[PDB]
Amino acid sequence: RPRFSFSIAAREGKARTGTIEMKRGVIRTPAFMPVGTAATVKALKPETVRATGADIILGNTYHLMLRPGAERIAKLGGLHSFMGWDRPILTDSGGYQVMSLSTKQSEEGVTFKSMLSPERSIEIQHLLGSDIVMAFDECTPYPATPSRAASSMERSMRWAKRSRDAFDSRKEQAENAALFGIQQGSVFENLRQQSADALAEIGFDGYAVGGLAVGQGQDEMFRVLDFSVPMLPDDKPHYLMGVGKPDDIVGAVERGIDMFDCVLPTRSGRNGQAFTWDGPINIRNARFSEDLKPLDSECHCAVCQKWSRAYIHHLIRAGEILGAMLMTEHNIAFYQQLMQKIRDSISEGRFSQFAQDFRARYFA
Amino acid sequence: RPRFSFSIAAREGKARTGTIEMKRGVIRTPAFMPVGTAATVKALKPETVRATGADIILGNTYHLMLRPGAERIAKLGGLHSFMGWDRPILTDSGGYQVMSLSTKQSEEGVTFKSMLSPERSIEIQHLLGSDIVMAFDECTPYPATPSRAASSMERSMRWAKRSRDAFDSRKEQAENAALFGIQQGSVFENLRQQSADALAEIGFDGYAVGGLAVGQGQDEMFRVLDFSVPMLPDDKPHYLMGVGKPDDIVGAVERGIDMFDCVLPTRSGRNGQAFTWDGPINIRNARFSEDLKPLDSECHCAVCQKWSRAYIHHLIRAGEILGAMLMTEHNIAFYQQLMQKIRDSISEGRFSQFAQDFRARYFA
Ligand SMILES: NCc1c[nH]c2nc(N)[nH]c(=O)c12
Ligand SMILES: NCc1c[nH]c2nc(N)[nH]c(=O)c12
Ligand SMILES: [Zn+2]
Ligand SMILES: [Zn+2]
Repeated sequence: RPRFSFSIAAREGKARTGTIEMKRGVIRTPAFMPVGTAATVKALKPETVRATGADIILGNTYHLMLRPGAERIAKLGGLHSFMGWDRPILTDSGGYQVMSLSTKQSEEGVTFKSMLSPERSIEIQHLLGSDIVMAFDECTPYPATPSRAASSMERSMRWAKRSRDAFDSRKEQAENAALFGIQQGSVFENLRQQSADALAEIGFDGYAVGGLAVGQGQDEMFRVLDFSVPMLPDDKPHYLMGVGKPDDIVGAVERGIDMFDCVLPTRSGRNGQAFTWDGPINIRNARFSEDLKPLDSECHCAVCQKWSRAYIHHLIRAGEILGAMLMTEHNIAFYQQLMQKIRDSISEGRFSQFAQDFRARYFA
Repeated sequence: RPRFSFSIAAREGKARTGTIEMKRGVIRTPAFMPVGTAATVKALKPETVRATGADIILGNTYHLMLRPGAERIAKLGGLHSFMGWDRPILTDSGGYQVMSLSTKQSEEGVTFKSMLSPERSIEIQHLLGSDIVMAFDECTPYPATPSRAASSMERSMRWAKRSRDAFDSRKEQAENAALFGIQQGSVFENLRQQSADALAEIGFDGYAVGGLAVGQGQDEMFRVLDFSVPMLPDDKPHYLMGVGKPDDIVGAVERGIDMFDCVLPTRSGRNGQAFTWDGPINIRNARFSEDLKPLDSECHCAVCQKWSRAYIHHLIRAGEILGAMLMTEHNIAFYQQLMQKIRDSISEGRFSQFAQDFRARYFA
């Protein structure tokens, strides 16, 4: 199988749909990656994650390097075997969570309490047996001074080269996995340009848009995507990290994004929030106490085929694990169905109408 | 289909194996009933409960009557449709949990804060659409004075008649469900005899042994079963409520018990305890951190087919829901496999050897 082969099947405006072929499977783009925090997509067996339509999941370097530990997972056969997901896994580099969850920053890297460097990040992702390795970056806090944004980005660009070289010098990794670079630059077009320039110069299999969804509202996120995604190599996937709500996803695909990860469907699922085509609902609301309809009237997921709002309402209010299970399965299924609808509509050259139709109904 | 038809296929000593045919399915005996507290077997989809081999599950009158409420569940189509379990459900009467979880006792019944009477218990079980209805009883605290034990039992026997009559006067219920009487009498052979006498006189589809596992160690529980189960009608099922550990189950079947319910496999599963043929293990123990073997080397369950001790160790220590899910599925599967082994061995007239072999290995 191919290491990493991205093919664009169809375009509409800035939107693209296609496939990333990897050794462990095909990723249909635009893709949503369920996040699997500590070697589990919370409340779901991998077979259920797969059943919802996920082609790839996200693993966290930061969390796994602490618990159970990267050497330990490698000893146990790698993350795929450990958690029983045999399809592609993208691992974040730790760059974001080390600052958000732990800290002393330096040129060599970051030292913390719960040294993570580009090299060590790559190595850990190696030990995990990640299929898509993220370069180790610094997710510039928002907002930030232009000079601040610029030296922050420039360090990440230096760390991107280091990541590239560390990755390349590990033959197994280089032959079997992919490496993505992460664009930073905050909300600054010139810094974003600079960063894309550096990344493209170094060369990556894919390019993420880092440092968004970190304080910027949707309007501002979209404005930054409007100029930032065109700076990335067209012929490589574009990954918007940590985004987002269904409408964030639709608008980002309209701006050229091919890949997404977000904790929202899993986390808000556990918290009672179900996504529906008519917008989110909070299943704990007393209005659902005797509602026999499924979470979503159109959803094809197993939850919606079998259980009512009323039942899931009861479960979540009772703090029952099955409630978290069913809410999560539905929300991830919903997200996957959204992605499918997105892919099909771009394929068919009716994505613009879809986005419009989606938005009308979702916000109504 | 039959309302309630119990057939004994094979005997060995006091042990029996056979089948209870009901409208919603066949129950193979000796049977273990997973407990489904608030309309869910914790951490398991009903399809998974079924996959483990459960033929019937237990529902709680007390919990459901408070949340979401019996009228409400009936309005929503009954407990089976609500929770998506279409096979038999045995509902406890509330007699035990009203005292243990809530209280003022009287002849008419019990009034509490979180009036439950025999009639109201039956009615609620009716609204739930229970297949096996338990008479409303009083689970005599242990230990207790003989006079105390005796008036407690005598009230339950009066409540048993009331339960019988309430059940019978509801034609739908009488035609489609079964009613079990509950023997009390504490640890007193004469009171147990009295109680069996009263129950048999009233007449039930099945007879439970109530008031055990409530302070009595195994030796004492077994001593009480030694004289109490022979007092029950042979031709009806014998249900030991709230029991128990695998070895409790084996010894109780050796004493004539046909049915069991216990929260142990689910609750201790969530708590890190896995049952294995070599005894329970606490998967949180550091010794399992790199153990690639399944929870149990012989277990046929899906968990043991796919995930290692090491992984489940990690999940449970991380407080991950999937950990609770996999631990529970395995433990319920284990219990079901135990019951199957019990049934097969009685069928084959090698149950005595099995019990011996089971015990040797389990306690070793
Ligand atoms: N939303 C921004 C973001 C999410 N995850 C991230 N991971 C990394 N390494 N860098 C980033 O900027 C981000
Ligand atoms: N272990 C005793 C027991 C468990 N569940 C019970 N439910 C009822 N109604 N009565 C009882 O005595 C018991
Ligand atoms: Zn659904
Ligand atoms: Zn197992």
